[PDB]
Amino acid sequence: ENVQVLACQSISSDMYVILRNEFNTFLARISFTKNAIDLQGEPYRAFMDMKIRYTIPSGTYNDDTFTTSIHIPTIYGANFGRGKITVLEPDGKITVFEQPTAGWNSDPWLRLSGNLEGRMVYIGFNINFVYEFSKFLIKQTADDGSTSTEDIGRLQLRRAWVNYENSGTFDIYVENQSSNWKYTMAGARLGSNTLRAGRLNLGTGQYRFPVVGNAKFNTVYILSDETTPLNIIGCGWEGNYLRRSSGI
Amino acid sequence: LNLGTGQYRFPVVGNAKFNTVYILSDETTPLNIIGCGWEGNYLRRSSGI
Amino acid sequence: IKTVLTYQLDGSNRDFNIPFEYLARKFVVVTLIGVDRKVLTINTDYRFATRTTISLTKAWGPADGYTTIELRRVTSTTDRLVDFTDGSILRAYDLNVAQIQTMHVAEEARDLTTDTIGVNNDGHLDARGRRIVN
Amino acid sequence: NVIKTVLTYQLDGSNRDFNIPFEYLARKFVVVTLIGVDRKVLTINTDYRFATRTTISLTKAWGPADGYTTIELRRVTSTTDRLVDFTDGSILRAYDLNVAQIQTMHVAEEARDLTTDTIGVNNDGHLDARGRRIVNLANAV
Amino acid sequence: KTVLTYQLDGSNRDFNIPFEYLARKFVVVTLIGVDRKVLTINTDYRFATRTTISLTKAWGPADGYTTIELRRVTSTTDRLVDFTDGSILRAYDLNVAQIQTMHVAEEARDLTTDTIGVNNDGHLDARGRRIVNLAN
Amino acid sequence: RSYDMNVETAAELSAVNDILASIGEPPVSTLEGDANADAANARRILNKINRQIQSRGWTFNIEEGITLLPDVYSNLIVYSDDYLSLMSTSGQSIYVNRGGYVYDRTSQSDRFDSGITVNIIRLRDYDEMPECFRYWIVTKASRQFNNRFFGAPEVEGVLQEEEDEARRLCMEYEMDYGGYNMLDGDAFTSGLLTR
Amino acid sequence: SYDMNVETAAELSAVNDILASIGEPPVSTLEGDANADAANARRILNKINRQIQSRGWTFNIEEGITLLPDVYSNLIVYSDDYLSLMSTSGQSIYVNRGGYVYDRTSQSDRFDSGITVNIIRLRDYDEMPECFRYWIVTKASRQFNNRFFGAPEVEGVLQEEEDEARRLCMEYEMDYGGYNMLDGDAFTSGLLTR
Amino acid sequence: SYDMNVETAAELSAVNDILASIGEPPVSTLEGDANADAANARRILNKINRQIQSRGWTFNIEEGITLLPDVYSNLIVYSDDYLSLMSTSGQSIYVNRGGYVYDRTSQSDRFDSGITVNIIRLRDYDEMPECFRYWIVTKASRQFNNRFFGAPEVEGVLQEEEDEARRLCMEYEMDYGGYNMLDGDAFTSGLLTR
Amino acid sequence: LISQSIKNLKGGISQQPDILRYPDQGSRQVNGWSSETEGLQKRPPLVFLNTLGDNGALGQAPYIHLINRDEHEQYYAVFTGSGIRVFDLSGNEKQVRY
Amino acid sequence: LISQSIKNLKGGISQQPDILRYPDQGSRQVNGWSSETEGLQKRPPLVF
Repeated sequence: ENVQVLACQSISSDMYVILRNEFNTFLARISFTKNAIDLQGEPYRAFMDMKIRYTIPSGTYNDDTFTTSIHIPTIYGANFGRGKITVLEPDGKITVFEQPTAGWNSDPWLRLSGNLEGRMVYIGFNINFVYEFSKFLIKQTADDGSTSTEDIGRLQLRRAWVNYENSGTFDIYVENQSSNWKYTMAGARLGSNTLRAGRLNLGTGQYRFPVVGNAKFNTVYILSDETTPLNIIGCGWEGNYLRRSSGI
Repeated sequence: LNLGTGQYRFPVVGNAKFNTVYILSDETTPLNIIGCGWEGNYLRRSSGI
Repeated sequence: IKTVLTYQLDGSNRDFNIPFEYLARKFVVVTLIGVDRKVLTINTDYRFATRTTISLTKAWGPADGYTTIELRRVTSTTDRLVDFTDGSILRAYDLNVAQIQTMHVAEEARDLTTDTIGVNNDGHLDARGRRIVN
Repeated sequence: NVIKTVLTYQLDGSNRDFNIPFEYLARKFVVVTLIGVDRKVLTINTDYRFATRTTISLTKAWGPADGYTTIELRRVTSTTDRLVDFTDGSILRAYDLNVAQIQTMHVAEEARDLTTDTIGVNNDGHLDARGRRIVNLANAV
Repeated sequence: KTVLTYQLDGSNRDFNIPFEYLARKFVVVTLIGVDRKVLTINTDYRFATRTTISLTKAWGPADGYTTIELRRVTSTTDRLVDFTDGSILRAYDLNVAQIQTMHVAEEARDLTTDTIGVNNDGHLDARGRRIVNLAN
Repeated sequence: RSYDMNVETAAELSAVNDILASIGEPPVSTLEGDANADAANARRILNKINRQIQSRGWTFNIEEGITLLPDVYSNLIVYSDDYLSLMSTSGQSIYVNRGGYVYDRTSQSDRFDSGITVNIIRLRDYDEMPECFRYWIVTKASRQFNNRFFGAPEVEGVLQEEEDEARRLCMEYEMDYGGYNMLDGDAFTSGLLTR
Repeated sequence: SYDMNVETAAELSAVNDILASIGEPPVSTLEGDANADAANARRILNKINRQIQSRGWTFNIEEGITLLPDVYSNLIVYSDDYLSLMSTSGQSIYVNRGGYVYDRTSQSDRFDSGITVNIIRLRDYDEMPECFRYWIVTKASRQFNNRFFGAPEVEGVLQEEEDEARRLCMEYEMDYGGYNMLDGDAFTSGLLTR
Repeated sequence: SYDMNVETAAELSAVNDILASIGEPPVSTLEGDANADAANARRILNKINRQIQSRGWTFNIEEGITLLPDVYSNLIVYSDDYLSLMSTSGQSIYVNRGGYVYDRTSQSDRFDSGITVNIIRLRDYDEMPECFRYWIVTKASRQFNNRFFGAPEVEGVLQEEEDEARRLCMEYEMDYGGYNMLDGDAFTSGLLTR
Repeated sequence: LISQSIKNLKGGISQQPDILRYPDQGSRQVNGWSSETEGLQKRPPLVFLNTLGDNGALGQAPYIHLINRDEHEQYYAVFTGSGIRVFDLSGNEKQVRY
Repeated sequence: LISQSIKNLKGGISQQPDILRYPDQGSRQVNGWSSETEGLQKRPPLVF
């Protein structure tokens, strides 16, 4: 929200970014590594901004409130203005903390539920991915490369599909003028060799979701703030098309 | 300000050759025109070529 | 806290508010106790004006012979709201609804005390009217 | 109210088939008892068989004669041992989640069974002692 | 066994709890007394081990507060598990998700035995009490 | 896996699955929540057709002699939307609804003292219906949800035949169930056969 | 013509079903948000509501009701809610001239003491038998499917539904009216007197 | 509705035949592995199993069986396994209101001592004559071929098979019931007494 | 009944009208990486290396240049506008004498 | 019944005969700015 970005400069396949907060400035790294776990011992690459791996200090746990609390300034060296912070344990456990209303600078502490004192928690903010889709008109390529869309008829749309591969926790929102429906693809299908209790739920497939209405007024966006990855290969749609005036 | 997006369908009736359409605005507000369509009965008797 | 609540019936009040977090809606039942238990149907007599109020159409009262509108929530053990099916994404909304529904059934199980014989001052068991039978 | 997991069907003579409506999760979780002067729980194959998925056929037919006025078929889902329990690497199958969720619902419906046990209201505005003796009970004042 | 009274004579801090609980906030401790009093946790009772609570001071029969009656009140709204989109599922997660409901049900089925209830013989035992307000 | 398991399912939920099987898409797990459109549309077309199949009077539906009763204070009897039909017991029904209250058209009175007796078609749910009809409420909803959304002509043309077979079976259900008699059970020619 | 400036939950489920007819998602309120399709649907529902009532039906035709002239004016308002005024016996004599009932035969717009007329009056969609409430929708489900989304294959199925709905509606009064050939009419009831 | 949470080898060969109907390879177990097609096939088999039993057939219709009310409740559970309750003679009076048998005529859900009803109850696919076991498959082999793999030419052959199967099924009880016109019925058996 | 499929989602935001956009293009794409092999993914996550002091430490508008001279001599140099603060890529300040 | 749509209005005045003009071109365009993203707009205003 408030991160002023100083000039990043890629070195190899790694991009070194400098940010402002505006409490403290930082140097961070983005590396496009397909298959790596960005930090050591992390269960899966967790697409969380500002990942840090923190071994909890001993003094934090208090028996009376049964919580272990870690100060944000201690973990990163800086206080942060806004955002949701996910603390991922070595096991899959994820605890997400929404910003205190004032900010994370008013009250820094992250009150983890159990007694964790020697655990290593990978803590970071959540990256928000948003991809609106262009309206689903009938786009027909001409003999030449340029594509022209038929807007001279009513296309009433009935279904749509998103083909994905190895992705998770994404939400596709279809909004007509007054409707706002949300459809969530949450992972591997039940019974797949992929869905297992302790492993990440990452699945490949086609999710067919219903988009209903005039194409011109329907909007679909895919939004994911989760720690897991995302892939979108293709997108289809079907629907009744009826242009009365048989053109050309 | 009343600024809107849409398609305004208006009736132009008659032989295409003799109909003229002009858009004129002297108002303080902006204007955008993206595309323009038309429909109409077409009947060429002499099936050409 | 609390699934089963009863109101008082006077002739002109028709709107009564529902405290519990009902899942569905078929789950709230509204029975006019009065002298004789009488169950109200979903739209002919009572109607859910807001998520949180049940507004009677007839505005019953003691003049009809009925007092003490009893509107209790009975979660359905058989009509499950989530049925997992092979080949369907395990959405988290499903697991949470399953857990919520079973915990609602148990929460209403905790209210049978309001239901039973009852203990008066002292240990005296009590039966207010309610002749014991069988 | 009403109680949907305890059903007591009258016993007359040779009716040796009674039906189990409640959805029971396993054949050992239904207990058939021949209530009368002395409750007698019946064993799974010596006495009662399960003719169909939803019918129990007693082997002998017991009537009002041997004592045994009524038969109660009720559900006892074991709260202790979970029928399916997940483990770390298990493939999650729509059967496992379903059997798990179905068992907890069954345990809470056993709270209506608890209403059946204590003295509680029946269909009429009558506290029901459901065919059992009020033991102890003090005196009159 | 959600309820069991621990009548102890002196300032005895240790009272073992046999009802396995999900969290500290579920076990509520009251002293049976002329007046029942809900002892708060941090200030009055502390969990020495999960199994054993340990009270500070412990009151007494000499005090008005008498015996101590600890019990399980497992909350029915504050769900311990919130399944979210992965967020790897955890085996510990599903099993606890079902254990909370089993606990609520099991401790709710003891809110009946405190009344008439049923003996092994199959008979509804009033505990030598007098049934008032009955009709013939 | 144990053979010894009798477990049930939502007859309402399994009906919405059968609708979404018909148009061609995977089974939707839970109907809850107004987000999924397909569930809401498939559930509404189920409900909107449930009130038609029932409205056509069938022998079980038509309660006879049901006495509606007036409010003591205002003496007006409410006509709900659950009363699919309200008609007089004998002939020339005199009841109509004016402003949501039963009105006697002949006497022009919205005020009834002491009650009216009528044949009400009550609206009841998919789960109180005979299986014969529970099939047909779905497979008629399986046509209009195929009509209004998945407009492929070849599978509506297949499904039409099915809705018709279902009507035939549903009809057969009451001609047995009502058990109607020409010459021994009616109003007119039962009286003529008296010796 | 009475116009639509009020809303009803039972009427709202009808406009949802007319928007189902194209393949459009349901509206949630008929507020006035720029949903051209919903507006058009409300128009076609009302515009067809005034046919189904116009075709006379037994509960619709109030019979023998008296319209009263305003005393000082001496004329009766013949409003647009009165779909068919008619007359009770034969050769109906009342016609609308201006907005007031006029005796076609006696050339007078002035009446003292009223008229016994058989009037079919507009009733709300909600105030309608369920049999017709379906058919007013599924007839509006045709013309709304013909005027904006003109696909032929989703219409040709719908026309076969409108007709079934009409059959069911017609069946509804032939029970409800209870019309008797030889025991209940005006002519051949009188012939059967012994 | 009873739902499918158990398996049977004789039932497994039916789902193989419904997957043959598209052109899909046979499954080996109905474990729950993500085979959408097999799951859908199990759904259509069960969903059509509850028609073929619903149409009454002679062995299906238990005749004159007594349903016993639970003694304390005084009502009888009318479960979803009872496809058609009916009644033994005429004008069946029992209807399902809530989940319990209700006497439509006497407005009572309370019964003492039971009822003689003619009930068609659900029986497993396996508990079915072989003539029907074919036809439950080859009717499911149509709707599964219409809902997921909508090819018209492999359906139009299948519809000609469903009908043959029905003929063979119908032939099965007209032997099995052994129904007699003039010597076995209720009316014209009594007329032939000398 | 017509259907179309956008084979890939490679194009990004396009502000051209919707009737003119090519099939791949879309209205908004935030925090996404359109690779050729898998069409759209979430950007790779930032990994924290070090904090480089307060907000004003580097100044309102620094000119920052990366000196990639060698594998071991990769340094960043920021010009505060009041001075030079050089940082190793691990975030370690390297003293700049003037 | 035939219909055609001029996708964009990018071309300006053309004095060629109407039977020869391309679809985009038009007879008069005064005080207008034919941008690619939004086809025709009013010129930006003069500021004194």
